[PDB]
Amino acid sequence: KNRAARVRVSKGDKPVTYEEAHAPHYIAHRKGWLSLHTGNLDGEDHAAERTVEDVFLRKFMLGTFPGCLADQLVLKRRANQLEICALVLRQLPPHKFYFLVGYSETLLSHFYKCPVHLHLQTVPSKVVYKYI
Amino acid sequence: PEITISDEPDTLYKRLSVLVKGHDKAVLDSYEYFAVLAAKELGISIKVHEPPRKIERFTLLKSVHIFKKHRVQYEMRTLYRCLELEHLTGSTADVYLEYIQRNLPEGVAMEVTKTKLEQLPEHIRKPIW
Amino acid sequence: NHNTYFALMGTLRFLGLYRDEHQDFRDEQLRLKKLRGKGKPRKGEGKRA
Amino acid sequence: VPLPVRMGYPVKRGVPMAKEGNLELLKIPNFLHLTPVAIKRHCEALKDFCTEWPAALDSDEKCEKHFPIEIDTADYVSAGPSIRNPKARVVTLRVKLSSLNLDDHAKKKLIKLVGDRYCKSTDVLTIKTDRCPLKRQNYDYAVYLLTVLYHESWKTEEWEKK
Amino acid sequence: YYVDWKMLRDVKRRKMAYEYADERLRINSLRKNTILPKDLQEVADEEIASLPRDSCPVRIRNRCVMTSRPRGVKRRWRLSRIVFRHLADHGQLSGVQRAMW
Amino acid sequence: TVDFIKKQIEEFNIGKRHLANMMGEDPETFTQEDIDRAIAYLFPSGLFEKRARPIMKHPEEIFPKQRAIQWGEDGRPFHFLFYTGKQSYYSLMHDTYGKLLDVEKHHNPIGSRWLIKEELEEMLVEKLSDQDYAQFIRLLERLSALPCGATEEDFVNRFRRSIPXXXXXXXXXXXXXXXXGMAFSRGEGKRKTAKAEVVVYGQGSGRIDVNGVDYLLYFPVTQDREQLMFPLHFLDRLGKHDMTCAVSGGGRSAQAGAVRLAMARALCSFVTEDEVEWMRQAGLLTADPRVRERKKPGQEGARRKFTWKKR
Amino acid sequence: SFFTKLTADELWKGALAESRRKDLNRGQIIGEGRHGFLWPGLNIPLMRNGAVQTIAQRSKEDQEKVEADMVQQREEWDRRRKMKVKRERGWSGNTWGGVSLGPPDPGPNGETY
Amino acid sequence: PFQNGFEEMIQWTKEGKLWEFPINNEAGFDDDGSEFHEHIFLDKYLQDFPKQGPIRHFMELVTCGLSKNPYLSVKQKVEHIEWFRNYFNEKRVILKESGIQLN
RNA sequence: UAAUCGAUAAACCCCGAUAGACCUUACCAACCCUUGCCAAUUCAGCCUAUAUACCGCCAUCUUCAGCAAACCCUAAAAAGGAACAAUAGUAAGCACAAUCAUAGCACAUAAAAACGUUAGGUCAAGGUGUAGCUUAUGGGUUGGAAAGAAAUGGGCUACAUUUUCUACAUAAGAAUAUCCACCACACGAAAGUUUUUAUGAAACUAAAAACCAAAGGAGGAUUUAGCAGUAAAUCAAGAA
Ligand SMILES: [Mg+2]
Ligand SMILES: [Mg+2]
Ligand SMILES: [Mg+2]
Ligand SMILES: [Mg+2]
Ligand SMILES: [Mg+2]
Ligand SMILES: [Mg+2]
Ligand SMILES: [Mg+2]
Ligand SMILES: [Mg+2]
Ligand SMILES: [Mg+2]
Ligand SMILES: [Mg+2]
Ligand SMILES: [Mg+2]
Ligand SMILES: [Mg+2]
Ligand SMILES: [Mg+2]
Ligand SMILES: [Mg+2]
Ligand SMILES: [Mg+2]
Ligand SMILES: [Mg+2]
Ligand SMILES: [Mg+2]
Ligand SMILES: [Mg+2]
Ligand SMILES: [Mg+2]
Ligand SMILES: [Mg+2]
Ligand SMILES: [Mg+2]
Ligand SMILES: [Mg+2]
Ligand SMILES: [Mg+2]
Ligand SMILES: [Mg+2]
Ligand SMILES: [Mg+2]
Ligand SMILES: [Mg+2]
Ligand SMILES: [Mg+2]
Ligand SMILES: [Mg+2]
Ligand SMILES: [Mg+2]
Ligand SMILES: [Mg+2]
Ligand SMILES: [Mg+2]
Ligand SMILES: [Mg+2]
Ligand SMILES: [Mg+2]
Repeated sequence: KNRAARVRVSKGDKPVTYEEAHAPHYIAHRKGWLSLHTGNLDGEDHAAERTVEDVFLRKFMLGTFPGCLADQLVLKRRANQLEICALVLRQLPPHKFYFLVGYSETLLSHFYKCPVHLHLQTVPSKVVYKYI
Repeated sequence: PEITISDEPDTLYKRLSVLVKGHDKAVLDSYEYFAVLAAKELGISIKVHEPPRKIERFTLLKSVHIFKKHRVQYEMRTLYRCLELEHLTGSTADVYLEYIQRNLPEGVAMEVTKTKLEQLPEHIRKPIW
Repeated sequence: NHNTYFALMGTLRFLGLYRDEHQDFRDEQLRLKKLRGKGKPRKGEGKRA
Repeated sequence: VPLPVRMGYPVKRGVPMAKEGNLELLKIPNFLHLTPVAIKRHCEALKDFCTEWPAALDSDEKCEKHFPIEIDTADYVSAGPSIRNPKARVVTLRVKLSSLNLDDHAKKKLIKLVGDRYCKSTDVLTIKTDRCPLKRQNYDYAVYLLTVLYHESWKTEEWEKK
Repeated sequence: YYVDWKMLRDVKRRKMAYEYADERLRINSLRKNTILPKDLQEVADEEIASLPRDSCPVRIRNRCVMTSRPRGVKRRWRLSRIVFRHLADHGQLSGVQRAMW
Repeated sequence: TVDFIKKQIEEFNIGKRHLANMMGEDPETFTQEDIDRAIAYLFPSGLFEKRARPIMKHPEEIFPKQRAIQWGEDGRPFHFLFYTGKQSYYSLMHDTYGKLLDVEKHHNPIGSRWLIKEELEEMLVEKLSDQDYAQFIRLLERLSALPCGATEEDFVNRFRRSIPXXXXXXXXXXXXXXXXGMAFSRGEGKRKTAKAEVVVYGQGSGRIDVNGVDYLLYFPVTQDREQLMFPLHFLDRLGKHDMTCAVSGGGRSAQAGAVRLAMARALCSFVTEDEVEWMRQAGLLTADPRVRERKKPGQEGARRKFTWKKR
Repeated sequence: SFFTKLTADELWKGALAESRRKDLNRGQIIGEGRHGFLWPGLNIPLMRNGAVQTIAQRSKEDQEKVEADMVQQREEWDRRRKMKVKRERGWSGNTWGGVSLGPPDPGPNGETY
Repeated sequence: PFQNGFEEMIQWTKEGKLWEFPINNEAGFDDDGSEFHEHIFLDKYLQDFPKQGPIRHFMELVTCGLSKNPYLSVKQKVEHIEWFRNYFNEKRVILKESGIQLN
């Protein structure tokens, strides 16, 4: 029985995000990729760096934006700039949201020594794909 | 916008070969469409083709500890489109390619080969030593 | 560099910005372990006594 | 975005999920900025930069008769902090021997001299250059090699008569 | 903190090995030559034997960078099989799909 | 849920305009065919399952049909069979049986099939049982069993469908070469890592050339030459035709077989329309689906397993 | 070792062991910190009588006080979890016989008891 | 303020944060303004050395090695050679003792 | 042996290792260091005890069809609940099925395969609840381990004529276990002794030649695998 990245069947009441409801064998069939970069294509270099980098930005966004994160965080790399999209729940009063926008962009840009672009799409409640 | 003209005899390109690597075939289709539509407007006279797909597979163990009867296998597919342009000027290439590259999607890579036209070097023309 | 990531996010925790759920769990647990009467011995004290 | 769109794999309801908060449409690279109208406009704005192609060059015969040498040069783009790609250095020279001012003796000596880089069927002398960190350098050196090989192919010596 | 003590050790062996790289290279050149005199080569032999051997290349061990696991690492991602799979199966690794054929 | 359909169809049209104006087409002649191209170019998802790819479509194809309001605002139900829990089914049944009865008082292989179960389920907007379906179709057989009136025939036509069947080996028109003014036919076989192309000239010396050398030299294995001989010995043309051949990939038997297929394909221009069905039943023109099976991990030979141990 | 750490939920799964839960999401505001910085958008409203407050640091004692506040918060929550034991007994003790279950549920027709 | 996204990218690029287009991967690396004959042809640094000795064999090898080496500047290539001058010159004894007279 | 751990019916036994000369390394032997990686902390750090506290990843029944909320019925209900000319069952969900992948079909294979079961596997991938260690169950340097009386699991190569050698690709020429004193040869040396070479700071490691040519002459009880491009034979590549 494969336990990989899966969400078990409950008494049937458990709310589930579209992503967490689609099991590993489904990648590239229904589900998409959470990140995008050149590094894994045939002739390409430095895949590892974009992986460490990605991981750290998962943890970073989960920690800078407490309790307000909706679904897993969507990274794109385009021509040396990062485009970080987030689905974010509405909890915070908007001031704090922009505080953290500036905070994040600046901090990251100076950490990875490349320009970062941030996008928050705000959602009233976690989207429910199944059950509920 | 500022244009300048310098007297020097700008570079000719016989063939400009532009390869795009990618994961999703869709993205490379729409990008082909975009490149051909950019080129048609700039009078660039281009062709396109699809080189054979590469699929690299490899194998990991399915458990943390020990069942070596049991594995998982993973893939990466690399899909190709190549835009082959003929009879380009220096500046023409610089602009067209600038427009291409600027709009390059995040999932794809691009490999450019120019074949440049030069008549003959100076010490070889018709001196002999 | 691991010290970089670790220390940077550590400070960024106390500057109030970052929030570490793992170290908070750690914390609360350590507090409840010292509270019941088993903590981490002052270095040198534990054995000989 | 004005356009209502449903993506996602449907539940047995049969409803592909809505366009709001749809993670998997947020993953999709969108060609929106690149909608054909925008392209037309763009290219008309770029027309000013592009410079004309010489008339006569339409046929390869005229290219070869005028410009004998091809210099193949590659350049790569991949997303990430560094723009350094090692593969870029490499330079190629294609040169047709038939376009060359060679003596009989000079041609044959150059063939033996160069070896495999000469294709005896297509008469394409090739030179790949690697050795130097910069592309311009490899260009200079490939030119150097061409120059040198030509200067040396005309020189008869003792052992040649041996 | 690096995740293990083993990691500290190998971080240091990397830094060492970058430090002395050219001493190594230079000295070993004579040592690997059949053209030079043997006499030179013996002294040079004692010389590479001299320099600290935590600074030697083969004493380096690729590990999983996150998880530190000494075997099972895939060279391209510098990751242990478990961690790699873990990522690839949330879909967090780009362009990696479960292979069917 | 009907308010949703009103709203959705409105926004669908507004977004339709919005689509045309950006995509730069006349909003009038815009079709679904154009809708597809449009989205496909705007949101290019490489994804294998095609339902999970982006869609903008008329809500009717998007959403399932609904069962309408079944009772007035007094509580009182419209249809008299409502309490059966399937009105949709038993209405068809009442009507069908009524048709039958009237037929009995009055009376004194085109590729047509009955609906599937799923199609009756779609027609009535009603879940069904196999038994129920079977019952009904049974009844329609009873209907066809008697003298067929006009409205009787229309009635059963509702539940009628029609299916295509196509069998012919597709016949290439020949090609007369300009050089000799002579007719040839060029076949392509593909077997198992090996493709072959065979040009067959209609007036031969019996000459058969392979990759620029003679067929005896290129197939020193007798078996292969026999395989080659098969189509020609079948059609008795053995000396009559002159073939040029180019084959690549795989090992010798695979090659000889590819040439078999390609040749037998290029031989159906110069044969009679009747001998074609023979070559089919001889199995000459059908590819070999047989290929190597991938090793499976944790096994040996794709089938062969590591020796299993009871203890 | 930042790489080694995890999400809270995971830790509580693997703490609880179902094959009581306290939350660390309670009590901590944004920008709240032990080194005691007042960040213009979080700890403090963006503006005072004068506009655009700068980045400021509280005292030693102001921080000792806020920390005392969080400590007393935790104490309050623990007391509130312990006070949660109260009941009305049906027949005897842990016998559920005779225990009031509370009025039945309103039916489909709006009927209410 | 930024009036448009194009404005944004523009300011990034003037600033140096964005890349130049179209990309040349050698951008930002000038390699000292060196030219090919300052890499390939190493005669300069072999001038002080015994010309007929096996030392020439060896150092002609090192020459060829550093002539083919893309990953090094001129200053480093030089340093290698000078390290060999220093090395051989430091041991005069072993040169004399091996059956060849060395300078 | 001074000198790891883990797996160990089916579901261990070329297993964690797609990989131990130093390193890895957790082991033993000696020596050494005590806020001893980090921004701050009577704090660090622990391959120490709990897999019968666990999350993670899996095995297994299993290519098995069932699991499960919400209700409804049963002169009472522990539980049960179908008959299609139908007798109390309705039900969205998760399974199967369907679709995807193996570049067009089709089949085949791949994948998938719930609920549970085996307190099945793993605190040595990592992380944790409970416990313990804190001038040491912590951290370093230097060496040292991995010997065979056997017993057994899986492989490889054979035992030769459907063979062996050379040429060579698939028509050839020779050799062929008994003569006999061969100046031994027929198969079979993957094993050893010697010399090189590859790597490497360090050969104990791999490869190649030269020698040597042994057991083996088709294998007891009993057993493994395969239903077609499969089994069998042959060749090449990659991961580390
Ligand atoms: Mg399985
Ligand atoms: Mg190693
Ligand atoms: Mg086999
Ligand atoms: Mg009591
Ligand atoms: Mg054990
Ligand atoms: Mg055990
Ligand atoms: Mg077991
Ligand atoms: Mg095995
Ligand atoms: Mg060891
Ligand atoms: Mg220890
Ligand atoms: Mg025990
Ligand atoms: Mg267990
Ligand atoms: Mg478990
Ligand atoms: Mg069923
Ligand atoms: Mg029941
Ligand atoms: Mg298909
Ligand atoms: Mg099938
Ligand atoms: Mg399977
Ligand atoms: Mg299935
Ligand atoms: Mg157990
Ligand atoms: Mg057991
Ligand atoms: Mg542990
Ligand atoms: Mg703990
Ligand atoms: Mg110790
Ligand atoms: Mg040791
Ligand atoms: Mg035995
Ligand atoms: Mg065998
Ligand atoms: Mg013979
Ligand atoms: Mg041997
Ligand atoms: Mg012998
Ligand atoms: Mg014998
Ligand atoms: Mg048996
Ligand atoms: Mg490797």
